[PDB]
Amino acid sequence: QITLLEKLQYHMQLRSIKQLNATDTLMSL
Amino acid sequence: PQPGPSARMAILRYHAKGKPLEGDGQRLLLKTAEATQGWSAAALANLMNEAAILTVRRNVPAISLPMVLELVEGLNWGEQAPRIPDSEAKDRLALITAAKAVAFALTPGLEPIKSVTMWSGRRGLGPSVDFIAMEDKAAMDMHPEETELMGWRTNFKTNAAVVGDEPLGEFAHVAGLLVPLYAGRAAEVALFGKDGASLATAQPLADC
Amino acid sequence: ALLAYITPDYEEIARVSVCPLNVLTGFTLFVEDEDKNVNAILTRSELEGRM
Repeated sequence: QITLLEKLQYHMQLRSIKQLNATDTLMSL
Repeated sequence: PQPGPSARMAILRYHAKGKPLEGDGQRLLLKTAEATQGWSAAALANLMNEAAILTVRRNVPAISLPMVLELVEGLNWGEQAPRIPDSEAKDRLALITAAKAVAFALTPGLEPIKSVTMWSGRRGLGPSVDFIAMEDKAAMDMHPEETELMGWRTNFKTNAAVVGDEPLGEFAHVAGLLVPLYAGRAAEVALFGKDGASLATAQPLADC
Repeated sequence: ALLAYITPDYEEIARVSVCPLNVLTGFTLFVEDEDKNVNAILTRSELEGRM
Protein backbone atom coordinates (compact mmCIF):
# COMPACT_ATOMS: atom_id res chain seq x y z
CA GLN A 1 0.00 0.00 0.00
CA ILE A 2 0.89 3.67 -0.28
CA THR A 3 2.63 4.42 3.00
CA LEU A 4 2.28 7.48 5.20
CA LEU A 5 5.70 8.68 4.04
CA GLU A 6 4.48 8.73 0.43
CA LYS A 7 1.21 10.37 1.51
CA LEU A 8 3.01 13.15 3.39
CA GLN A 9 5.46 13.61 0.49
CA TYR A 10 2.47 13.95 -1.86
CA HIS A 11 0.93 16.55 0.48
CA MET A 12 4.28 18.38 0.58
CA GLN A 13 4.54 18.48 -3.23
CA LEU A 14 1.01 19.86 -3.52
CA ARG A 15 1.84 22.54 -0.92
CA SER A 16 5.05 23.42 -2.78
CA ILE A 17 3.08 23.96 -5.99
CA LYS A 18 0.71 26.17 -3.98
CA GLN A 19 3.80 28.17 -2.98
CA LEU A 20 5.19 28.39 -6.55
CA ASN A 21 1.96 29.77 -7.92
CA ALA A 22 -0.17 32.14 -5.80
CA THR A 23 3.02 33.42 -4.18
CA ASP A 24 4.98 17.92 9.24
CA THR A 25 6.16 16.01 12.36
CA LEU A 26 4.21 12.92 11.25
CA MET A 27 7.19 11.00 9.80
CA SER A 28 7.87 9.56 13.27
CA LEU A 29 4.44 7.96 13.04
CA PRO B 1 19.23 18.55 -3.08
CA GLN B 2 17.53 18.96 -6.42
CA PRO B 3 15.79 22.35 -6.82
CA GLY B 4 12.18 22.51 -5.71
CA PRO B 5 9.41 24.59 -7.27
CA SER B 6 10.46 27.90 -5.69
CA ALA B 7 14.11 27.13 -6.45
CA ARG B 8 13.04 26.38 -10.04
CA MET B 9 11.28 29.75 -10.18
CA ALA B 10 14.38 31.55 -8.89
CA ILE B 11 16.79 29.75 -11.25
CA LEU B 12 14.62 30.27 -14.34
CA ARG B 13 14.03 33.92 -13.38
CA TYR B 14 17.77 34.52 -13.04
CA HIS B 15 18.70 32.69 -16.24
CA ALA B 16 15.89 34.31 -18.25
CA LYS B 17 17.68 37.68 -18.14
CA GLY B 18 18.93 38.82 -21.53
CA LYS B 19 16.35 36.74 -23.42
CA PRO B 20 13.09 37.96 -25.00
CA LEU B 21 10.03 36.25 -23.49
CA GLU B 22 6.76 36.62 -25.37
CA GLY B 23 3.77 38.06 -23.53
CA ASP B 24 3.76 37.95 -19.75
CA GLY B 25 6.98 36.24 -18.72
CA GLN B 26 5.61 35.37 -15.28
CA ARG B 27 3.09 32.93 -16.78
CA LEU B 28 5.79 31.35 -18.96
CA LEU B 29 8.12 30.89 -15.98
CA LEU B 30 5.19 29.51 -13.94
CA LYS B 31 4.39 26.88 -16.58
CA THR B 32 8.02 25.92 -17.19
CA ALA B 33 8.56 25.62 -13.42
CA GLU B 34 5.47 23.42 -13.06
CA ALA B 35 6.53 21.28 -16.04
CA THR B 36 10.19 20.61 -15.09
CA GLN B 37 9.92 18.55 -11.91
CA GLY B 38 13.10 16.83 -10.78
CA TRP B 39 15.32 19.05 -12.95
CA SER B 40 18.68 20.36 -11.78
CA ALA B 41 19.88 23.96 -11.83
CA ALA B 42 22.22 23.29 -14.76
CA ALA B 43 19.33 21.57 -16.57
CA LEU B 44 17.17 24.68 -16.12
CA ALA B 45 20.06 26.89 -17.27
CA ASN B 46 20.45 24.68 -20.35
CA LEU B 47 16.70 24.75 -21.08
CA MET B 48 16.73 28.53 -20.84
CA ASN B 49 19.82 28.72 -23.03
CA GLU B 50 18.58 26.26 -25.67
CA ALA B 51 15.41 28.28 -26.14
CA ALA B 52 17.47 31.35 -27.05
CA ILE B 53 19.68 29.20 -29.30
CA LEU B 54 16.37 28.53 -31.04
CA THR B 55 14.20 31.41 -32.45
CA VAL B 56 16.89 31.86 -35.12
CA ARG B 57 16.20 29.00 -37.54
CA ARG B 58 12.48 29.46 -36.81
CA ASN B 59 12.86 33.29 -36.86
CA VAL B 60 10.65 33.94 -33.83
CA PRO B 61 11.12 37.40 -32.24
CA ALA B 62 10.52 36.07 -28.71
CA ILE B 63 10.56 32.88 -26.67
CA SER B 64 7.05 31.46 -26.27
CA LEU B 65 5.33 28.83 -24.15
CA PRO B 66 4.57 26.17 -26.86
CA MET B 67 8.20 26.17 -27.96
CA VAL B 68 9.30 26.07 -24.29
CA LEU B 69 7.13 22.99 -23.74
CA GLU B 70 8.59 21.55 -26.96
CA LEU B 71 12.10 21.73 -25.54
CA VAL B 72 10.84 20.53 -22.13
CA GLU B 73 9.52 17.37 -23.80
CA GLY B 74 12.61 17.11 -26.02
CA LEU B 75 15.38 17.19 -23.41
CA ASN B 76 13.86 14.33 -21.40
CA TRP B 77 12.13 12.19 -24.06
CA GLY B 78 14.46 12.52 -27.07
CA GLU B 79 12.85 12.52 -30.51
CA GLN B 80 9.38 14.01 -31.00
CA ALA B 81 8.42 10.68 -32.73
CA PRO B 82 5.98 10.34 -35.66
CA ARG B 83 2.28 9.65 -35.33
CA ILE B 84 0.80 6.25 -36.16
CA PRO B 85 0.11 5.93 -39.92
CA ASP B 86 -3.54 5.86 -40.92
CA SER B 87 -4.98 2.38 -41.37
CA GLU B 88 -7.85 0.12 -40.45
CA ALA B 89 -5.86 -1.11 -37.45
CA LYS B 90 -5.29 2.56 -36.52
CA ASP B 91 -9.06 3.12 -36.61
CA ARG B 92 -9.53 0.07 -34.39
CA LEU B 93 -6.93 1.41 -31.95
CA ALA B 94 -8.78 4.73 -31.94
CA LEU B 95 -12.02 2.88 -31.18
CA ILE B 96 -10.35 0.91 -28.36
CA THR B 97 -8.87 4.07 -26.84
CA ALA B 98 -12.23 5.84 -27.19
CA ALA B 99 -14.03 3.00 -25.38
CA LYS B 100 -11.40 3.00 -22.63
CA ALA B 101 -11.67 6.79 -22.27
CA VAL B 102 -15.48 6.71 -22.19
CA ALA B 103 -15.48 3.99 -19.53
CA PHE B 104 -12.85 5.92 -17.56
CA ALA B 105 -15.04 9.03 -17.68
CA LEU B 106 -18.15 7.03 -16.73
CA THR B 107 -16.44 5.43 -13.71
CA PRO B 108 -17.62 6.93 -10.40
CA GLY B 109 -14.98 8.00 -7.95
CA LEU B 110 -12.17 8.73 -10.41
CA GLU B 111 -9.95 11.75 -10.92
CA PRO B 112 -10.76 14.12 -13.82
CA ILE B 113 -9.34 13.15 -17.20
CA LYS B 114 -6.88 15.70 -18.58
CA SER B 115 -6.61 14.53 -22.18
CA VAL B 116 -7.03 11.43 -24.34
CA THR B 117 -4.50 11.28 -27.16
CA MET B 118 -3.87 9.05 -30.17
CA TRP B 119 -0.40 10.48 -30.88
CA SER B 120 2.34 10.33 -28.25
CA GLY B 121 6.10 10.66 -28.12
CA ARG B 122 8.73 8.00 -27.41
CA ARG B 123 9.07 4.61 -29.10
CA GLY B 124 7.04 1.87 -27.41
CA LEU B 125 3.96 3.92 -26.53
CA GLY B 126 0.81 4.76 -28.45
CA PRO B 127 -2.55 6.23 -27.49
CA SER B 128 -2.96 7.29 -23.89
CA VAL B 129 -5.44 8.59 -21.33
CA ASP B 130 -3.66 11.21 -19.23
CA PHE B 131 -5.33 12.34 -16.00
CA ILE B 132 -4.84 15.61 -14.14
CA ALA B 133 -1.54 16.15 -12.30
CA MET B 134 -0.32 18.14 -9.28
CA GLU B 135 -0.06 21.30 -11.42
CA ASP B 136 -3.76 20.75 -12.18
CA LYS B 137 -4.86 19.70 -8.68
CA ALA B 138 -3.27 22.92 -7.37
CA ALA B 139 -5.40 25.38 -9.40
CA MET B 140 -8.69 23.69 -8.59
CA ASP B 141 -7.73 23.36 -4.91
CA MET B 142 -8.30 19.69 -4.13
CA HIS B 143 -7.01 17.19 -1.60
CA PRO B 144 -4.02 15.16 -2.88
CA GLU B 145 -5.75 11.96 -1.74
CA GLU B 146 -8.99 13.01 -3.41
CA THR B 147 -9.05 9.60 -5.15
CA GLU B 148 -9.19 8.00 -1.69
CA LEU B 149 -11.79 10.58 -0.62
CA MET B 150 -13.95 9.72 -3.67
CA GLY B 151 -15.42 6.65 -1.98
CA TRP B 152 -17.20 8.27 0.95
CA ARG B 153 -18.02 11.57 -0.78
CA THR B 154 -21.67 11.93 -1.79
CA ASN B 155 -23.69 14.01 -4.27
CA PHE B 156 -20.71 14.90 -6.46
CA LYS B 157 -19.84 14.52 -10.13
CA THR B 158 -16.52 13.67 -11.76
CA ASN B 159 -16.07 13.58 -15.54
CA ALA B 160 -19.35 12.03 -16.71
CA ALA B 161 -20.14 9.97 -13.59
CA VAL B 162 -22.40 11.27 -10.82
CA VAL B 163 -22.61 9.92 -7.27
CA GLY B 164 -25.77 10.56 -5.27
CA ASP B 165 -26.59 10.34 -1.59
CA GLU B 166 -25.39 6.73 -1.25
CA PRO B 167 -21.57 6.66 -1.01
CA LEU B 168 -19.51 4.05 -2.80
CA GLY B 169 -17.82 1.57 -0.50
CA GLU B 170 -14.23 0.48 -0.89
CA PHE B 171 -15.47 -2.71 -2.56
CA ALA B 172 -17.61 -0.91 -5.14
CA HIS B 173 -15.00 1.83 -5.58
CA VAL B 174 -12.19 -0.58 -6.47
CA ALA B 175 -14.54 -2.94 -8.36
CA GLY B 176 -15.53 0.01 -10.54
CA LEU B 177 -12.00 -0.03 -11.97
CA LEU B 178 -12.65 -3.34 -13.74
CA VAL B 179 -15.09 -1.78 -16.25
CA PRO B 180 -12.54 0.59 -17.93
CA LEU B 181 -10.07 -2.28 -18.18
CA TYR B 182 -12.73 -4.58 -19.66
CA ALA B 183 -14.14 -1.92 -22.01
CA GLY B 184 -11.31 -2.33 -24.53
CA ARG B 185 -12.12 -6.00 -25.00
CA ALA B 186 -15.87 -5.34 -24.74
CA ALA B 187 -15.77 -2.85 -27.61
CA GLU B 188 -14.06 -5.35 -29.91
CA VAL B 189 -16.34 -8.21 -28.87
CA ALA B 190 -19.51 -6.12 -29.24
CA LEU B 191 -18.51 -4.47 -32.53
CA PHE B 192 -16.64 -7.29 -34.29
CA GLY B 193 -17.10 -10.60 -32.47
CA LYS B 194 -14.81 -13.14 -30.86
CA ASP B 195 -12.39 -13.03 -33.80
CA GLY B 196 -12.22 -9.24 -33.42
CA ALA B 197 -10.48 -9.60 -30.06
CA SER B 198 -6.88 -8.42 -30.41
CA LEU B 199 -3.64 -8.09 -28.45
CA ALA B 200 -4.31 -4.36 -28.03
CA THR B 201 -6.87 -5.11 -25.29
CA ALA B 202 -5.08 -8.02 -23.59
CA GLN B 203 -2.93 -6.32 -20.94
CA PRO B 204 -5.84 -4.83 -18.85
CA LEU B 205 -7.57 -8.23 -18.64
CA ALA B 206 -4.56 -9.69 -16.84
CA ASP B 207 -4.74 -7.01 -14.12
CA CYS B 208 -8.53 -7.30 -13.77
CA ALA C 1 -9.03 4.24 22.88
CA LEU C 2 -12.01 3.47 25.14
CA LEU C 3 -11.18 -0.23 25.37
CA ALA C 4 -7.48 0.52 25.89
CA TYR C 5 -8.41 2.89 28.72
CA ILE C 6 -10.76 0.44 30.45
CA THR C 7 -8.53 -2.60 29.89
CA PRO C 8 -6.42 -3.18 33.04
CA ASP C 9 -2.60 -3.03 32.90
CA TYR C 10 -2.66 -1.65 29.35
CA GLU C 11 -0.40 1.04 27.95
CA GLU C 12 -1.44 4.64 28.54
CA ILE C 13 -2.91 6.37 25.50
CA ALA C 14 -0.58 9.04 24.14
CA ARG C 15 -2.57 10.65 21.31
CA VAL C 16 -5.68 9.77 19.31
CA SER C 17 -5.60 11.40 15.87
CA VAL C 18 -8.32 11.21 13.23
CA CYS C 19 -6.98 12.80 10.00
CA PRO C 20 -4.51 15.12 11.80
CA LEU C 21 -3.42 17.46 9.00
CA ASN C 22 -6.11 16.49 6.46
CA VAL C 23 -4.09 13.32 5.78
CA LEU C 24 -6.19 10.19 5.37
CA THR C 25 -5.01 8.26 8.43
CA GLY C 26 -6.09 7.55 11.98
CA PHE C 27 -4.16 6.23 14.94
CA THR C 28 -4.24 5.69 18.70
CA LEU C 29 -0.75 5.89 20.18
CA PHE C 30 0.60 4.41 23.40
CA VAL C 31 3.55 5.34 25.58
CA GLU C 32 6.53 3.00 25.17
CA ASP C 33 7.47 2.44 28.81
CA GLU C 34 10.72 0.65 29.65
CA ASP C 35 9.49 -0.65 33.03
CA LYS C 36 6.93 -3.33 33.99
CA ASN C 37 6.56 -6.04 31.35
CA VAL C 38 9.45 -5.65 28.85
CA ASN C 39 9.92 -9.41 28.50
CA ALA C 40 9.44 -11.29 31.78
CA ILE C 41 6.15 -13.24 31.64
CA LEU C 42 3.07 -12.90 29.42
CA THR C 43 -0.12 -13.63 31.35
CA ARG C 44 -3.04 -15.10 29.42
CA SER C 45 -5.28 -12.38 30.89
CA GLU C 46 -2.88 -9.74 29.53
CA LEU C 47 -2.85 -11.39 26.09
CA GLU C 48 -6.66 -11.68 26.06
CA GLY C 49 -6.96 -8.02 27.02
CA ARG C 50 -4.59 -7.02 24.21
CA MET C 51 -6.59 -9.13 21.74
